[PDB]
Amino acid sequence: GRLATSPLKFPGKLAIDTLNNRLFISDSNHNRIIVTDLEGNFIVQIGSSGEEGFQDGSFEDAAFNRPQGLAYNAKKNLLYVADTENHALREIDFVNERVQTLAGNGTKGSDYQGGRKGTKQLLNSPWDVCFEPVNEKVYIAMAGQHQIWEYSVLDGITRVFSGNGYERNLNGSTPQTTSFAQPSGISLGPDLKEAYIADSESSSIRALDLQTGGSRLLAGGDPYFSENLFKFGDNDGVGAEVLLQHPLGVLCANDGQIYLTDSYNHKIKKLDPVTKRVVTLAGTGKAGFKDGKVKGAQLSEPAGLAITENGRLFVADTNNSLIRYIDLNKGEDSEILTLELKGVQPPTPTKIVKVDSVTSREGDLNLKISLPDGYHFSKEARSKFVVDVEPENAVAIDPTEGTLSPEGSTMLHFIQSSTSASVGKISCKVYYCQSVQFEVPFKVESELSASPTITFT
Ligand code: NA
Repeated sequence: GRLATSPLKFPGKLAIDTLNNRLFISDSNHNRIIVTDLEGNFIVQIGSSGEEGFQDGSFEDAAFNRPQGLAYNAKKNLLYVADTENHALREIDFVNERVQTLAGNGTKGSDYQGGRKGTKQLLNSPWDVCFEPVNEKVYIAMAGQHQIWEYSVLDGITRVFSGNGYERNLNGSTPQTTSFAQPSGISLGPDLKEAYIADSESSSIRALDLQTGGSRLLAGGDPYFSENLFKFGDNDGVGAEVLLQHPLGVLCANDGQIYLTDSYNHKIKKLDPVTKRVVTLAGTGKAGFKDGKVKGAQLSEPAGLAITENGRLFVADTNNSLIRYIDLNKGEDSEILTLELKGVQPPTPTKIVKVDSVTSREGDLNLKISLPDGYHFSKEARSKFVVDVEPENAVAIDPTEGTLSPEGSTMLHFIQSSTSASVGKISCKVYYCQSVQFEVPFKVESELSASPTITFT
């Protein structure tokens, strides 16, 4: 059946180019973007090896790491990518067939304000993107920090747009009097005045004001206890009668109506943002795979949506690893069907290790390199390391070079020289019977000593 033959693995998100009839698939756990026509015929992929990585360049060289949201720039023929586990915003240029990084730098940030340019601005688990084509802004659902961010296409400034960073369903009128709760989907309204948000961990749909940074609650969740993350269930109705569970995807159609994936209830739902009425569109609520009449069909953790001008709604049916679609024009005779992918192959494939940032002024790095079963480190070729700090002298790292222990381990003492951020690079030549570079971000946020573990197998 369709499940056994799918070349996808947990596709999370979709975008569409309705002018040139292209579907963009975030094949998330294959670390690649697939481009097909609207009938599922393969056109091109970016990330054909399927390997996790963080690499700019040609379509042959580029690498992603569990990417999620996509947004298409019709004016420039570019695809924006929320490259979640690289904490980066990427750009796929179809004119020149190149990938480049717009913002973020591969390391998870803890910057709740931003305002830096391009790759000097760190991000935190960006999950979804949408492109506002008049003011040329990419809005980012920054799931890791419970915020919405704004990337300025014309100058690269990347900044917080809304949300104080606390996880709650709080709908104030200014960016610092709003909060989100794992926002994982974002879609612009027809007038480009609001963005609709899938606020996954409050189990609600919200509307963000693109002029003020304030937000309002449309349906789902607890309108009276902002801290309540347990107001979930599966109930159609109006406003506060509505229960959802962990919606990951949201889409605003040209007529202003909202489609959403009520992900943990295995349903597609329709929200009228004017009346706040939510009705089930497709799915019984039981996890599964069944095509046909929409009310009797089954999905499994659907998470992304895209729509054609003619009313064909595509769904990334994530846990089934399938793309499905519904023709909305059919009304109550609507059916959900599976996009049969054609010509889409499964993936056919110095190591870099991004390390979690070190937050203590002083401490020790516990470096351990593991081997597979059967292998052991060489004897007449001890594995040696060398240490460099990206701004020289920014961190004093006491053994700047040496040999690894018989277990492939070593301990390095460090102290940061100031209050600014830096990067330490530990380059290792390991002989077993490879070349691995650990990239360690450093920034001072505590005066207590830390002792992180740095690992590679
Ligand atoms: Na999507």
